[PDB]
Amino acid sequence: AGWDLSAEVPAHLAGRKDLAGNYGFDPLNLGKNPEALKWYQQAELQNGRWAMLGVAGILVQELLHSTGLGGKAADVYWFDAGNNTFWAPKETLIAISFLMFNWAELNRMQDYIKPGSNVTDPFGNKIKYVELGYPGFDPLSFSKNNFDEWKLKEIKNARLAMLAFLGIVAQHNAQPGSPLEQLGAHLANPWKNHFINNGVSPFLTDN
Amino acid sequence: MKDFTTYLSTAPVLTLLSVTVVAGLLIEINRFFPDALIAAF
Amino acid sequence: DVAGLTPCSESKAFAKRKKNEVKALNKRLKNYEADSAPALALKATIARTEARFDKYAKQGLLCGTDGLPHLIADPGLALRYGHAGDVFIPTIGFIYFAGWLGYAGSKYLQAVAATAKPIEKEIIIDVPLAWKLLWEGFGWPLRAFAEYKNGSLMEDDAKITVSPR
Amino acid sequence: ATRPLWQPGVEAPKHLDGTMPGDFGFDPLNLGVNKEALNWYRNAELQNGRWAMLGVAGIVIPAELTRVGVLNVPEWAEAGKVYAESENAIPFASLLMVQLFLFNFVEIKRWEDIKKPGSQAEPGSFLGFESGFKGTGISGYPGGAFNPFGLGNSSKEAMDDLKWREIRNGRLAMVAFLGFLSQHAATGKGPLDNLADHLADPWGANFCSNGVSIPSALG
Amino acid sequence: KAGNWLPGSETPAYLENLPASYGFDPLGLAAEPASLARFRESEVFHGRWAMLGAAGVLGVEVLGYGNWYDAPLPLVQGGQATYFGASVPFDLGTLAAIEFAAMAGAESFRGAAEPEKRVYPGGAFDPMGMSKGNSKELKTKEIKNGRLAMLACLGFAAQHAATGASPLEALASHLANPMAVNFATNGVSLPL
Ligand code: CLA
Ligand SMILES: CC1=C[C@H](O)CC(C)(C)[C@H]1/C=C/C(C)=C/C=C/C(C)=C/C=C/C=C(C)/C=C/C=C(C)/C=C/C1=C(C)C[C@H](O)CC1(C)C
Ligand SMILES: CC(=O)/C=C/C=C(C)/C=C/[C@H]1[C@H](C)CCCC1(C)C
Ligand SMILES: NCC(=O)NCC(=O)O
Repeated sequence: AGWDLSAEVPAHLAGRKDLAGNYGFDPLNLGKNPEALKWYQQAELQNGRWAMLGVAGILVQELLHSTGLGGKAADVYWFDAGNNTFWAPKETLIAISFLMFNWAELNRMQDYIKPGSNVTDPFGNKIKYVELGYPGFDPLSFSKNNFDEWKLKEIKNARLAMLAFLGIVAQHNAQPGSPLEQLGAHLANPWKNHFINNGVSPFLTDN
Repeated sequence: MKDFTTYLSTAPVLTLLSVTVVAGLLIEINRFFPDALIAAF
Repeated sequence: DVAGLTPCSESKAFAKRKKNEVKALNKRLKNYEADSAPALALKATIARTEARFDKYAKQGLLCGTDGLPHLIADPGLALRYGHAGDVFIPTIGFIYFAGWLGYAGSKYLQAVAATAKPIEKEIIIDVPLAWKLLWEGFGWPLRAFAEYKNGSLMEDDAKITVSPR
Repeated sequence: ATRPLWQPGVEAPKHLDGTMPGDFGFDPLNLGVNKEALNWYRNAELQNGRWAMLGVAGIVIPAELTRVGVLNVPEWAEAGKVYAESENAIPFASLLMVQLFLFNFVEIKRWEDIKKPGSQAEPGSFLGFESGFKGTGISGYPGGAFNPFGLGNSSKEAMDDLKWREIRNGRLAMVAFLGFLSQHAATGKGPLDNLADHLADPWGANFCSNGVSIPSALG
Repeated sequence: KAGNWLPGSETPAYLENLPASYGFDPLGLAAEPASLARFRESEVFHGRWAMLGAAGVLGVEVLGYGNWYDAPLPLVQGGQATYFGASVPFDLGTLAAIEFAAMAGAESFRGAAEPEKRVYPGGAFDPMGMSKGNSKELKTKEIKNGRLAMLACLGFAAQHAATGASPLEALASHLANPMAVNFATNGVSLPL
């Protein structure tokens, strides 16, 4: 109902208020099964956080590429980044990333299977734990006042960032250049520069 | 009608009808795929 | 070659037979205007004969001392010589269709036996039931092997009537 | 019982109750009226589905990865000859016999499972490994050493759900493998070749244009 | 226990009092008592054989007598096997014979005993009497060193089957160029 007036919240989203950014949007009822919804909330959090990181990286690095501040490292398009040499080849970088993420993601998965059983490090350090998807990583503790409001901010920006990344890849396949280059291209006219006039999206027009 | 269809289910008529259908089918198969001596697949 | 039989595509007598039969039909042609119904019929016949002789040569059938195709009826001695379409594959095809018809009839008998007037449901067939069982008969290898492994296909001779020795 | 069926309005036969995973009441030929035959068919469907999922994966994933530009492996039909012509290639007969000799052991083990679903767990069978063969009460779902990650090993209805996902994916994979076989027999191109070909001209390039599907004699 | 394999978890109950136990049994292979009672002895024996094997692979190369792979090459090639530099004039058949006779009698004597005597035989196999004096910690020592040696022997075989070099040769090639001479760089292990 919140996501669309005169509609109706799909029951399993109705009384389940302890979810961030709950607006009753579930036209497909993927979250009808409670365990399915418990998994999907974690999937949304992971996708949203990784997409906020990735889209922030895309936008900042391409802004640096356009203006010019980061040197030969950043004077390339984001999708052409594999041509830079770096301190390592591609292969060992990929292998290192496999190892490190195996470690981190298995820590998070073990958190998921039995929430709260994996908080303690081999040195005895013990962190707190609040809610499943929120491990309480608060070095500056922005979590003691209006916590639901902060989770709402996080989730709304995460949804916006996932939308942004889908746009990034769709536009990159549709039109050439960096994302902000395309933003300027749209802002140039704008009544001709829009998704309709690409030859890649309607297809109904000009083959 | 019911009795007419019962008559059409009798052995004398249904047998003759089925033989006619199978004969017609073999005749059609041999008309379109003639002179087939082996099962060439 | 499997037993002194050169492939019909090589045998000279096979091509000679082709030649002679076509020449006979040509002699029959040379009497009608090549646009009349008899002439069209003769031309169609000649085309059919030529197609048959080319088809037989293509499939590599074996011709004997005379120019006539021969068939092989031994699995293994026909499977290692590329002649399984002669008897083995049609064997499978028949056995399948024969079993289909036999199983459909058998199941129809066993279905109308347990009714009020079983002797009536044989001279006045129930066409919907016959057609349903005719459709179910297509899986007859599966169902028949199931009934054999189940023991419900056959009947013990202690229950079948016999003659007084 | 009230579940969706293959044909809405046609009731399910009174032998395909509603307990088996993947049960949509589909059985027009009445092949599974016998209960024992139905168990054997269930087990056969599981085996066909699992082998077809493996095969269709090993067909499309290498094919699509070759298309984009990686691994550049041959197309599935000629992949047998591509290896066969290699230098240090095992002869076909010896290779087939090695494969059949290994599968003899494995498949007779699975068979003795299918009969009495606790057969292979008797002590003294293997060298201490016989415990992993205890089964899970249903043939075709061993568990134990199989299923290392314990997926669905929790809520029962969770295992029932994953069973439906598995069986649906397996049915899709077998249909797709029949498609691959029939497509390569007709059009001597690969699966992705046929896919990218049909999207080019759907009304021109289909199954009524290859000339092998619809008999040329008729037309 | 001392160890949890997965820091948070629930470990198999039957693994508690064993030496060097980390609850590592996600497959339930040793659930019944007999399977575990056999697998303990199998693992200890596997570890001892590994320790000796790794010692040999390191020693045949660190001293300067060649690989652990080329060992059996001088067995054929006409003949002549080298051991420190001696000729040991023994053809292939007599090696198999002598070793079969020795291992048959030895393995048929060590196994025909009781389950504890099959894996931990005091007797003359503890000449310095270290079998007493709290042997649980020493058993943990033996088992963990054996696990390390098993992985070492597995790595020897695999890195030879991948790069074709030698343990010390592979170590040197890695230490010289840690960056482009890894498992990730030879196109065998990591494919993508
Ligand atoms: C579906 C009916 C049916 C079935 C299952 C069988 C089955 C059998 N018959 Mg038999 N038979 C039948 C009808 C049937 N018969 C009829 C109608 C006659 C009268 C002509 C005979 C006369 C007959 C004789 C004399 C012998 C057999 C023998 C045998 C056995 C050897 C197999 C064989 O090749 O037989 C041969 C089959 C025929 C000679 C004729 C078949 C008749 C037609 C083709 C089938 C009828 C189908 C039915 C009309 C359609 C109903 C479909 C339903 C949807 C309504 C076998 C178990 C032989 C035996 O002794 O066993 C070893 C034997 O010698 N049958
Ligand atoms: C249900 C029912 C019941 C009712 O009542 C009646 C009816 C109707 C009859 C029904 C139906 C049926 C059906 C549909 C069936 C189908 C099936 C299939 C398709 C199977 C496959 C199945 C399939 C399968 C297994 C497959 C497998 C595969 C594989 C292994 C593959 C392999 C391979 C590869 C990888 C690659 C390479 O390079 C080659 C090869 C070597 C080739
Ligand atoms: C392959 C072959 O040739 C025979 C090997 C025999 C074995 C392992 C028997 C070993 C023992 C067992 C388990 C009990 C009685 C005697 C042994 C030697 C301890
Ligand atoms: N009764 C002999 C015995 O227990 N053998 C165990 C083994 O195979 O090590």
